Amino acid sequence: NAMDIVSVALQRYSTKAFDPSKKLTAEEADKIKTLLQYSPSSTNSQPWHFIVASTEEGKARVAKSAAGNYTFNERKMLDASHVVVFCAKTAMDDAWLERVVDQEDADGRFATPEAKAANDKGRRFFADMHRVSLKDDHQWMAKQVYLNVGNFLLGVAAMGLDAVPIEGFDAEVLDAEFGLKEKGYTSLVVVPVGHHSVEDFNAGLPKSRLPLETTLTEV
Amino acid sequence: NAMDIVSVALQRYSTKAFDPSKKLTAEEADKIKTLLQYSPSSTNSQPWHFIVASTEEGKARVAKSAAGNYTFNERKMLDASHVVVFCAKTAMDDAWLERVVDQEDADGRFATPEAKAANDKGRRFFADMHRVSLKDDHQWMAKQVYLNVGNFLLGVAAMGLDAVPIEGFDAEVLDAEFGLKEKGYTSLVVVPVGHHSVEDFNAGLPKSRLPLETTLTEV
Amino acid sequence: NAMDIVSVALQRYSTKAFDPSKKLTAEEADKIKTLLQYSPSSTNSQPWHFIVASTEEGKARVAKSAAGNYTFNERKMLDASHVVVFCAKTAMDDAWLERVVDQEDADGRFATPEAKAANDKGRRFFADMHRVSLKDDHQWMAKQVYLNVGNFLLGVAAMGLDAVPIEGFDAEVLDAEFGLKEKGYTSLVVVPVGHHSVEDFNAGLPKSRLPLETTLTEV
Amino acid sequence: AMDIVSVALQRYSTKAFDPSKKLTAEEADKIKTLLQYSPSSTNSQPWHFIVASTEEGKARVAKSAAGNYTFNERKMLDASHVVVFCAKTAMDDAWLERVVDQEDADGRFATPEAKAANDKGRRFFADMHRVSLKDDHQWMAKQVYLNVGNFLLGVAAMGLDAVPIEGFDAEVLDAEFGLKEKGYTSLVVVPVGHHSVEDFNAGLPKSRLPLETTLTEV
Amino acid sequence: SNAMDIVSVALQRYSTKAFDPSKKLTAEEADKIKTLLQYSPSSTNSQPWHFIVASTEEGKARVAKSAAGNYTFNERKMLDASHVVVFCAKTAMDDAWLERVVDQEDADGRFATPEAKAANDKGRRFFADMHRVSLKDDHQWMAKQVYLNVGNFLLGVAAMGLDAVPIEGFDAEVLDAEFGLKEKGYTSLVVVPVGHHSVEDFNAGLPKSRLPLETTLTEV
Amino acid sequence: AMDIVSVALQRYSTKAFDPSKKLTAEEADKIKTLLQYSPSSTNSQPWHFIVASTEEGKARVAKSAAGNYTFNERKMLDASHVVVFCAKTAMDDAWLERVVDQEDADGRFATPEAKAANDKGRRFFADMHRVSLKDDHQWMAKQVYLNVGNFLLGVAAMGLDAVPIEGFDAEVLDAEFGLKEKGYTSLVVVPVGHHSVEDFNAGLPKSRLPLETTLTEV
Amino acid sequence: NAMDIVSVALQRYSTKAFDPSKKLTAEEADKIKTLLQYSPSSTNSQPWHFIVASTEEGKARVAKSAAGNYTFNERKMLDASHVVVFCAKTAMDDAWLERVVDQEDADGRFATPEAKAANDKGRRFFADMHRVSLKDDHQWMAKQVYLNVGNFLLGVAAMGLDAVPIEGFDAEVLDAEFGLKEKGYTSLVVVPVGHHSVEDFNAGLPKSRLPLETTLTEV
Amino acid sequence: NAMDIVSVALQRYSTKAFDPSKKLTAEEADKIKTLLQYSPSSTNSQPWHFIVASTEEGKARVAKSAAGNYTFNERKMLDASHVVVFCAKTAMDDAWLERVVDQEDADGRFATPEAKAANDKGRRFFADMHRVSLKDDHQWMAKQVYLNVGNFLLGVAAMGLDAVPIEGFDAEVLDAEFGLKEKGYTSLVVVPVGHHSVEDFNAGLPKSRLPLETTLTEV
Ligand SMILES: [Cl-]
Ligand SMILES: [Cl-]
Ligand SMILES: [Cl-]
Ligand SMILES: [Cl-]
Ligand SMILES: [Cl-]
Ligand SMILES: [Cl-]
Ligand SMILES: [Cl-]
Ligand SMILES: [Cl-]
Ligand SMILES: [Cl-]
Ligand SMILES: [Cl-]
Ligand SMILES: [Cl-]
Ligand SMILES: [Cl-]
Ligand code: NA
Ligand code: NA
Ligand code: NA
Ligand code: NA
Repeated sequence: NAMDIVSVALQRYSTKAFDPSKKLTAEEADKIKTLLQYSPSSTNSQPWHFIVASTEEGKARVAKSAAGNYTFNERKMLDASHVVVFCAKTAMDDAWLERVVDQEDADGRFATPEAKAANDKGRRFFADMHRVSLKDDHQWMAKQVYLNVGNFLLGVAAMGLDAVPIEGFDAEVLDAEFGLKEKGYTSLVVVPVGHHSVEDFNAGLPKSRLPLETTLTEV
Repeated sequence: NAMDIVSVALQRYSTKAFDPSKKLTAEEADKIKTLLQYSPSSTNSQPWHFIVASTEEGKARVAKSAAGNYTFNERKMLDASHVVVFCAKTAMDDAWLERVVDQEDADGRFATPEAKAANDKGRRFFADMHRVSLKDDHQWMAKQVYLNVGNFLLGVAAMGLDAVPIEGFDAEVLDAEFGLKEKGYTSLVVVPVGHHSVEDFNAGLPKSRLPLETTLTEV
Repeated sequence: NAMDIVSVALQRYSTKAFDPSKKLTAEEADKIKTLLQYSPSSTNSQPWHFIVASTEEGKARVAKSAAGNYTFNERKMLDASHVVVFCAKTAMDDAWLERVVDQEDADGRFATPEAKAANDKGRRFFADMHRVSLKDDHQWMAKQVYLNVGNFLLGVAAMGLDAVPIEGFDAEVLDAEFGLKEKGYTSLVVVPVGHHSVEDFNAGLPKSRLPLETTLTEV
Repeated sequence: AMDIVSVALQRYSTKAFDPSKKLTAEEADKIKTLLQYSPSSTNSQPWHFIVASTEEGKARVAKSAAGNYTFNERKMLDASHVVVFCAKTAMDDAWLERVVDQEDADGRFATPEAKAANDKGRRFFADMHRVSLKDDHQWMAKQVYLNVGNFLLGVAAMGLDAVPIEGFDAEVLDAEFGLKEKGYTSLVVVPVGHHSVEDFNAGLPKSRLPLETTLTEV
Repeated sequence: SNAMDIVSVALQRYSTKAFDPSKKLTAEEADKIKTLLQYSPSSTNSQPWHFIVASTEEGKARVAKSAAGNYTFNERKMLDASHVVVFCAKTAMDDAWLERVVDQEDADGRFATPEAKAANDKGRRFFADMHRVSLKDDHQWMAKQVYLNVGNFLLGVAAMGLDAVPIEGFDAEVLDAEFGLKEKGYTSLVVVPVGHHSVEDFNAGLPKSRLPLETTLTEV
Repeated sequence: AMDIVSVALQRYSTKAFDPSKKLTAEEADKIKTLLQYSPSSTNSQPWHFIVASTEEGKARVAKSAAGNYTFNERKMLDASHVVVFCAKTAMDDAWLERVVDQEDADGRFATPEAKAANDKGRRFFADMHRVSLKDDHQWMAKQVYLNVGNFLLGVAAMGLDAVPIEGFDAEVLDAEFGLKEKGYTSLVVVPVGHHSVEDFNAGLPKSRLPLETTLTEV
Repeated sequence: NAMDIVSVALQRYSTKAFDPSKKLTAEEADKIKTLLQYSPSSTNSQPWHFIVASTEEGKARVAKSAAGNYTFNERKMLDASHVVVFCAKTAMDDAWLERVVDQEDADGRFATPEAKAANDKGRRFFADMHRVSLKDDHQWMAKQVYLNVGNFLLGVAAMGLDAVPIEGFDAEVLDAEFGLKEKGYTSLVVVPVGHHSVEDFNAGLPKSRLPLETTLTEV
Repeated sequence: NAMDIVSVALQRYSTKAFDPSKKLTAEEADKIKTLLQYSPSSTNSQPWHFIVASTEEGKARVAKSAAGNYTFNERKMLDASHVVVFCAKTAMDDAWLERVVDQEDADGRFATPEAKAANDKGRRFFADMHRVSLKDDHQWMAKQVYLNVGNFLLGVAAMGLDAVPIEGFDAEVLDAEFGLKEKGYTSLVVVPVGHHSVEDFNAGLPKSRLPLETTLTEV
């Protein structure tokens, strides 16, 4: 019980081994989903999908993505209580842009149709800038997914849970395993969540970061 | 909020109108820098730099990146107490990889020479996959920065501060203003941090997100 | 008249006599009520009441206020088509403050209860400042009434109507005749509206104003 | 023929101004014309205006946006032109003589008696206020608000955005422009220009109490 | 200038129900109202009275404390008026006060001889003893003199263009305590806020009402 | 010229009246108006007045000046008009009704409810005296003195001379006019007229205790 | 009560207000009449008459003389116990001279016929000087009356009574009211006699007389 | 207080012969001066002067006025102890009117300048009425002198002294001998005072006065 978020930031770490017997409570499982849902994103475009594998059969399917050049990650994926796959939309399409603004409307953010149209115009200006002008909407959406991941990592830490972000996995394999390409998504980061085991000596190591003198300019 | 982080996630929003007379305390200024510094990143590569503008002359320089299409963002850059520019490295050089491992060593993460070397090899395994195999290191590093942004936005919300993530600025202009190109960095996101004014009306709107039924698959 | 309003400002004048046979159309009569209603006021507190006299009997009641020392204004009050009495609330009571914000809420200006509450709070702060700290709530509310008068005079001119503000009337008499003080109001300005009589030469006298060299400072 | 009612139904208080949108030279001349040609009791014109259009000028006015009112600073800096409305602090004889002489020079009086009669007629009213009621200061401040009401509807009709600000420190503002010594005090600040795409209020319906409450027809 | 039209003033004054706290008395009006309190006549010129004039915010607040309890409806009138007057009567007609009054009349030069002064004293003491010894009446007798003063005061301040209201609805015990009156030998009787009515006072515009002379007056 | 403090400082108790100087018909009406329009608690008006102006009249009043108050006879006889101030002996319901009904007839009540409330308001105070304190007799008496005070100042302001007399036999006066049965009792006699050149109190200076003693300022 | 006539002279004064309830005793009433009777006068000529009013009806008749300028003297005459009017004869007639000497003869003052006739002649010596030579008997008699008044004022003062000599009355009115002209008299001074009222102003004032250095010469 | 003054009135008589060996004591001589001084007079105007002869030379000067036709009075004037000449003013001058009121003021009879001024007005009224309206101010003043005489004769009788009022002298001679005319006085009555001689048989004669039936009307 605190408001001490910096203590959380200084105490969390990348979990290198989970205790396969320590599970998220029902409520914690609810919270982590809420964290995924409520992350911010450019223009609130929410260009993403999440898979939460919580069953042995589920994590097993996710785990298959580690099979080739990534076997050293398999254990982490199988031992954690919950395993989240962060996926990005493969394209930013009119239908999604409409869905977003229509949801904002249903949530009651526009007092007039003029306000709604101004919101929609603003969003579409940005999105067109990426798909049409810059042709970088793929990496634009991926960046939003990573923003979500940063949010999530701190969020689960604050809940007392352990996690580790994994980029080492065959995305082509994982995508196919869940039919993501057909559905319009591509997997980007996998985050197993649970509690560390006693074999995780990373839990007892000092945190390390480059000094502000290097990474920070005050102006 | 090292506990009830979900309430924080439900209560935060993008501020548009900052009160320019409500500064961060010296304690808070230090904490935000700590959040920047302690963000996770793939292999703890920390491929980033931050500019924190807190003086009027400093904020005005950042604000120049908001000319043209982004004039509406200028006020938030000017009136917020502190303005953070998130920058990514332009290329993952060997020297940066050496610097990260040497720092992990100074901080006491490796009880022996071989533990260090193992860590180094393991980091370069990933670095080379991006630098050599995929040729996507620029994007790879920019995603680390967004993870940082995500971590930051939640952190500052937990500290009771108001913020907004701004993509609406001219990165070219900003880079030139701070000589980032020659320094090896490029700006990606600007985040004004401070306290909202009584006129920041986004504070009176409910949050809107897509339902889980759409964005979440449980297995 | 939307657009060439300056010409309108330079055509209008303070009518000295009205043609008693020229009446506002039913449409014009609505317009003028809209003008009264939709005037701005500090915090939209709308601290006012209007009597619009349009019948022989109604006008004669208002004209009583012109019966002693102000008989030079009696004819304007009797011959004009519609005579409007502008009245200030005699106190900014809690009920009114509540009435105002409930109306804004009904009109859809508040997305959340937090928004309604913040608007209520802010308005109450200002009201209390005038009643309690400054003890100038009467002058404050009378000023909003005069703001309304200004808006009104220009407004009816743009409609092609003649009008004149009258301060030469007995407000004690006029109040008593309508029971204004017991209702929590008091009369401030009377404004006859209609069309000027052929005898009113002033309709084509040159406008006279102090030069800007005297009254305006540009910086 | 207007359509002035639509102007009244479409206008609102702009809270955020686009700092890059300026009045045209012609628009800027017209707002001064509006200020100047506003009505006032006996045409006493008991006022002074400051119009700030430079960044130095608006910054000076903006000092008054301090303490509880810092939230108003940004309006005053971003808007194209910021108008400060000021009332005279006392109705002096010299001003009453100035007005009537200006009317005379403008040819409002066919004869010397017309001038004299106008002068006495104004003094009848002036004296009610400064001798009998001793409220001349409040009386003049009211004329200034009349002007403000005139102005707000004027600029809306020109297609310009605005907002009337009472949340500023009049003492600071008066001192910054040395108004007390000059015989004036500031009352309302009206930033004028074009609203930002992010102006919240432009996205909100207007709200007024219904006529059933505020209007009595007889 | 014009003759004093006092009846005109009687016909215009009224009991003010709402005061404007922005409209203060002038400093000359302040001194004059105190002269009115002083120069009121009284039986035998016995001046059995004390006056509290509250002009400050702290001052009016102390007085307004008397309006708590069953008289909260009088509190606002006591806070909003420029000046508030508390009329108090003496608790006893003591020899000391009799002596004080007769000596003041001497110092003011009303007596040409000791024989004039002594007769004046004897006359006053007769009346006083009749009330305090014989009739057992003195408190009421003195209270009447204070009410006479109030009547003089109400008409007076009206003539000066001021608004006032006589208030009997207040807690005398409390008011006395607040000012340690019992000890000083006085008790509070009437409170009179003085100043100017606000536009909230609709009573200022109401016709005056009085029973017709045909009921209250016998000519003979 | 209306300066009422000047009146206060100039008025005094007249001991000797000029029997040849009468009030004008208009002054007689005016003093009646003063009696009538005096203020009183809740406007309860708990009083009756006898105005003796004939030789026969004043003499009937003068009878109350006997025994110890023989020196007051001449004042009552020599004055133009002699006012006897009387209080009700009891505040009865019928009088309370009469007052409120009169206020109603005079148009002081916008609604039947306003009238009812005025009634309750008065009875709130009446009952505090009638039922609780049991001091209504004295309460009304005090209203009469208020009237006396108002009257003394008024007639002085009219330029008339007067004196408040308590030195008379009230029982005798009451019996002479049948007051007890009518429901009243006499409290104060005030002769009104003009002083004779042998009214020497007119040559004495006024004397009051100093404010230093009688006034607390806060 | 021992005789101290100078005390009486120093204590007496003109009473202005009489107590109407204080009467002379029957004995005092005889005594004041004895005073009037036994006053000296030149040659014992006694050229006088006295009205003594003791009834309300009586004094009212005398008080009529106090009108116009002298109405202020009415209350004295009405309030006093006894009011005395001193009247002088209007001519010295032979019948009166005869009456006086016959009275002296009846009272036993003359031892011989010569004595009586000598006294008669001697009185006429003086009487004729006045009514024949100087032609001033009117004044001469009126002087005797004033002599009587001086005797009287001091006498009643010695009796413990208060009084005042009134010249302020209309003699013509008083004369007519009593049919004095026809009777051969005229009124000169009125002296109310009785007891002062507690409100007699003059009773509390010091006597004032000019100093002897001014009024007296010693040789 | 209640002294037996009537007895004095009934015992006094007009001395016909004085005992030249009997003198007033110094105290008696002070007293009679007081009697002269303290006499009342109309408006206290005190229109008089007194010469008191008590020496052989002084009495002889007064006695010159008895030469010629009045030698029958010579012995009284020479044999008495003190001889008082009563003189009236020849004119009531503003100067005297002023002296009187100023003396009343010095004696402290006036509480305020208002009182003094009224008294001075009242007196001047009366004075003017005599000197101007009636033209009888000589007689008016002479009457006051007689009043004084009457008061004196009873006064001195009460002191146990003998006296006699004398009119039979030559006032022209008496005036001349004391330069009275230039001083503004004229002599009116001479009153020798002392003790009668054994030879004055008149001391024991019955007193004679007309009956009240003739001289007094009671109403
Ligand atoms: Cl679950
Ligand atoms: Cl944010
Ligand atoms: Cl105009
Ligand atoms: Cl000018
Ligand atoms: Cl000027
Ligand atoms: Cl609105
Ligand atoms: Cl609004
Ligand atoms: Cl409506
Ligand atoms: Cl009395
Ligand atoms: Cl005869
Ligand atoms: Cl007289
Ligand atoms: Cl004789
Ligand atoms: Na500029
Ligand atoms: Na719009
Ligand atoms: Na009547
Ligand atoms: Na006769």
